[PDB]
Amino acid sequence: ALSLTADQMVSALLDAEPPILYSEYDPTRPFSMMGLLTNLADRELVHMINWAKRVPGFVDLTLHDQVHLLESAWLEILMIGLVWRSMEHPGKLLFAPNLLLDRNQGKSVEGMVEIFDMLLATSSRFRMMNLQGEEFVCLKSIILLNSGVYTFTLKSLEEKDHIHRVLDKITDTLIHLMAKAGLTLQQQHQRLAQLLLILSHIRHMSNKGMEHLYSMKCKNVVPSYDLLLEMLD
Amino acid sequence: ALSLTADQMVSALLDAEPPILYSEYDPTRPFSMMGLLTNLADRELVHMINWAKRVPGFVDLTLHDQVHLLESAWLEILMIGLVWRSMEHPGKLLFAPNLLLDRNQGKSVEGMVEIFDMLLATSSRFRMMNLQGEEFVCLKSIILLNSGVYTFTLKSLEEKDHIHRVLDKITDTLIHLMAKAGLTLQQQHQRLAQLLLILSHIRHMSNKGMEHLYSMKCKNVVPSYDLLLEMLD
Ligand SMILES: CC(C)CN1CCc2cc(O)ccc2[C@@]1(C)c1ccc(/C=C/C(=O)O)cc1
Ligand SMILES: CC(C)CN1CCc2cc(O)ccc2[C@@]1(C)c1ccc(/C=C/C(=O)O)cc1
Repeated sequence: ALSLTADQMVSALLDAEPPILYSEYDPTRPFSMMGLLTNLADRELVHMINWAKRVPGFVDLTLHDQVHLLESAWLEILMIGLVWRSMEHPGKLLFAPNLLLDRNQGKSVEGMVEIFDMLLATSSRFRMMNLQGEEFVCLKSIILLNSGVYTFTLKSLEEKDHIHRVLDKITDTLIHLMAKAGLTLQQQHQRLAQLLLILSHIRHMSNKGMEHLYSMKCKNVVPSYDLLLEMLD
Repeated sequence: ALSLTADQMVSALLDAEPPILYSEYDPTRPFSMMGLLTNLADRELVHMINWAKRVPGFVDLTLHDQVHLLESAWLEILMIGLVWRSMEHPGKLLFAPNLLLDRNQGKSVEGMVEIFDMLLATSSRFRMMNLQGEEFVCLKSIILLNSGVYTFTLKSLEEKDHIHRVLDKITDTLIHLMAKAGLTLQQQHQRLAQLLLILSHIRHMSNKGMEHLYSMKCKNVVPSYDLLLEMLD
């Protein structure tokens, strides 16, 4: 994991990529948006667990630390996947290939249009930077590893140290991709920063979305510790 | 602003630095924690406005964009200042030189100890990285410029472009500082990433803290648009 080259890191991440899922609704019936979106998110989470298990370094950690990292990152990870899928659909969010929604469609649930707008703006930003696939898979792994690493014993100290070393390797990998594409050393550092700074915004979006979900006050919304632990164990 | 050298950027930021304020309580009287903390934050905000006005590039923007950026960033900026002040006080938060508080003192307000713990962990992280003063002032300017830039006309497009160019200059400046301290090119990129990734955590802390403040349901808590506009105008 720490012994991987940049090219091997990129290949491993590209190979771990989850599939694009479809919404479950009968397309022959007239057109619950939140029901459809929740069911989709539920099914995505299962594939997210399998993906996480394939990110180099992640299964080197304890089970309890894997659960903590996923608990902190899951909504950010769904969000960055959505934004990526939506990049070539200006003004629309591609929740699934059969569920491409605009901001006006978001207005049907109190509080949702604000979150829709933020996600659309992030997609616009990705389009302006011309984000590449190989850069995207790196960023998504950085989110997994970083989002919970500040909120966790000798074992904990070793785990945090390992997470930081894996993150360094992903940083090396990003810069290598940018070097391969022909950017100058200045451009490399500038773009690295531009990418990492978007991750703060993805965090913000996730916090706003978690507030929405918690506000539903429902046991069948937001995956519990125990459900994540059961799927990861 | 865009014509500044790295060294001139660092000098301008170091010169803009606000003062360290004191809590207002009679030290001869027996020991309201939230009252003291709110009064301190109120007075800090005034100095924050003056600081912001001295960050290169910031007064090149429209008044409405300056207000938006401050509205998005103010709590992150107070938080990164607190964490910096607290760096050489393991297990304590130096809200002011006469108000140095531990996690047990946070437990006196429902919900506060969790936020205290996060801030202490960030201080610990800064101590482990050995963050320098010159790096800190850069990060604080990046927060000002970046936090609201994804949530904003031809003028808006020009403003966002300018913000991104100033952010590039701050990135150049960081790397120059790291080059001046003798780090290799690898170490430079690795540390740049490590620093920027902590900014996601500061965002998260701020969202958690904003949720606390809004939950108070009080007109004399959280600065309004109009108050920020009045102070900035
Ligand atoms: C308000 C946000 C939490 C809505 N998010 C936006 C990001 C996103 C990305 C997806 O790829 C699929 C769905 C979503 C939704 C629409 C969403 C996320 C989670 C849930 C509920 C999950 C649960 O209750 O366990 C519902 C909608
Ligand atoms: C719950 C958090 C919002 C508490 N924060 C933590 C960061 C911080 C940094 C300071 O340097 C000074 C105070 C604080 C406090 C304790 C804080 C921040 C804002 C307010 C209220 C501001 C307002 O009501 O306008 C109260 C406490």
